[PDB]
Amino acid sequence: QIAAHVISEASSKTTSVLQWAEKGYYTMSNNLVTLENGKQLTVKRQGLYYIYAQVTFCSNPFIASLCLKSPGRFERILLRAANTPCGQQSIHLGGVFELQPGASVFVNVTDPSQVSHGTGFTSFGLLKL
Amino acid sequence: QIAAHVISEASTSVLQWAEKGYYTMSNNLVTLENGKQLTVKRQGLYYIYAQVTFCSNAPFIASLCLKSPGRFERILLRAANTHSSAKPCGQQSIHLGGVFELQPGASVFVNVTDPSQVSHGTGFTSFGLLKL
Amino acid sequence: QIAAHVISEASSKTTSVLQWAEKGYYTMSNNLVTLENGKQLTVKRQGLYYIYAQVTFCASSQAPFIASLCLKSPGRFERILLRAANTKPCGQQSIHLGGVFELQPGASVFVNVTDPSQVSHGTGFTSFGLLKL
Ligand SMILES: O=C(NCc1cccc(-c2ccccc2)c1)c1cc(-c2cc(C(=O)N[C@@H](C(=O)O)C3CCCCC3)nc(C(=O)N3CCC[C@@H]3Cn3cccc3)c2)cc(C(=O)N2CCC[C@@H]2CN2CCCC2)n1
Ligand SMILES: *[C@@H]1O[C@H](CO)[C@@H](O)[C@H](O)[C@H]1NC(C)=O
Ligand SMILES: *[C@@H]1O[C@H](CO)[C@@H](O)[C@H](O)[C@H]1NC(C)=O
Ligand SMILES: *[C@H]1O[C@H](CO)[C@@H](O)[C@H](O)[C@H]1NC(C)=O
Repeated sequence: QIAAHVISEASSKTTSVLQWAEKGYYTMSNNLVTLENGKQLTVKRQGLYYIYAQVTFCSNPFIASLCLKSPGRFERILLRAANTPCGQQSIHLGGVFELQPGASVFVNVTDPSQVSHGTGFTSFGLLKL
Repeated sequence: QIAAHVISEASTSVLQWAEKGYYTMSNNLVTLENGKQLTVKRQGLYYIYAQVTFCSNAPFIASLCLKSPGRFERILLRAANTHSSAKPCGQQSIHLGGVFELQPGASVFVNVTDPSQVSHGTGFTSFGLLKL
Repeated sequence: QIAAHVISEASSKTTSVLQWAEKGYYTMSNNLVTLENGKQLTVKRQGLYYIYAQVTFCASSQAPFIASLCLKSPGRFERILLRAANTKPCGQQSIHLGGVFELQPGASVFVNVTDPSQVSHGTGFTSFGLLKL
């Protein structure tokens, strides 16, 4: 069975792209999915994947985005959710998408500083169907 | 494995969907009828989901509905948003999901109170299911 | 495949715990999940479940409306897994709680609220379910 579940970490850099860590409660033994550069999940096998994120952030429009990338292919949106305590809320994204070997999915946000990083807060993962 | 993911269509309180872009229609055991209804072919257990985004500019209500063959339609799920009021447009995403048992020929679709407020920009609004 | 979907029923402002029924278009896939005492979803088998609920709602202050997903586990005290807290008439709003959790044999989950009187019970507005992964 092919699945990764990965957890948020403060990005350090500039971008809208969230940075993730292999801090999960499961061991992706397989390698059929990998976390590259703490930014993206890259799969090795072609398939129908259920892909998800949860993004927890502080308020005071906020948009999370699940995107798809591949060598030779500009980034492309798969999913987007908008939202309008410390104002704290959650965006959840999830869907089925067909993925090819080498493909990567990643998450990006309008404001990375607003987001809450701990385990239990912001995650991102998938599982092959 | 039987699964569908369908994309919002540039448009009628019942939302339209397109088989275009990064959509998925695993097989002929699921299909999109009239660009409006996901109709399954086999009986079983389905996670069904929907995301509606809208200018939160009475509450906006999105509903998931079921047309079983031989039976009048019923509501499956509904979500309400009270939108004060809430900026220039004030985009909001509303999601509906559940585990439902479906009959051959069963079709689900998604209803909304104000079709003019829904966002069609890429990724914002989508509909699918998968067999469990 | 182990899954549940239950429907809201009205309840007294005497408990904070919400009430559910196997009525209308519900799911109780097999004997390994049940709805106990109109109130808790109880699993016979251990493992990884995705648990979701959606509650729709409308005072002496402007204290938020708050919904809590609770876990009761054999020989354990109850604990809170998730809280959603929200800041007319009436101002109909849906709030969602959900996530994935490792449940022990005979674990029970339920939903707490602030004002059960204000929760909407019209068809499809308030719901509770789970799915073993
Ligand atoms: O948030 C989810 N959606 C976003 C969402 C939420 C709410 C609403 C919506 C929405 C979208 C559109 C419209 C409306 C609403 C979206 C979500 C999360 C997870 C999930 C999360 C995690 C994860 O928190 N994990 C851990 C970690 O690692 O720290 C745990 C944290 C604490 C407990 C133990 C570790 N773990 C797993 C999981 O199963 N994992 C983890 C990695 C491998 C292992 C499985 N495994 C074990 C042995 C071998 C393999 C799965 C799975 C799934 C998932 O599938 N759903 C979601 C429900 C149905 C579907 C079930 N199906 C069946 C096959 C595919 C889809 N949706
Ligand atoms: C969609 O259809 C239902 C059932 O046919 C109807 O009662 C309702 O008014 C509609 N739901 C919404 C949210 O507009
Ligand atoms: C809900 O959860 C527990 C019951 O065990 C309790 O700590 C909390 O006070 C409850 N919430 C409300 C609003 O009563
Ligand atoms: C991040 O990704 C897309 C793809 O390039 C970009 O268009 C968008 O502006 C960014 N996402 C958000 C949520 O701003």
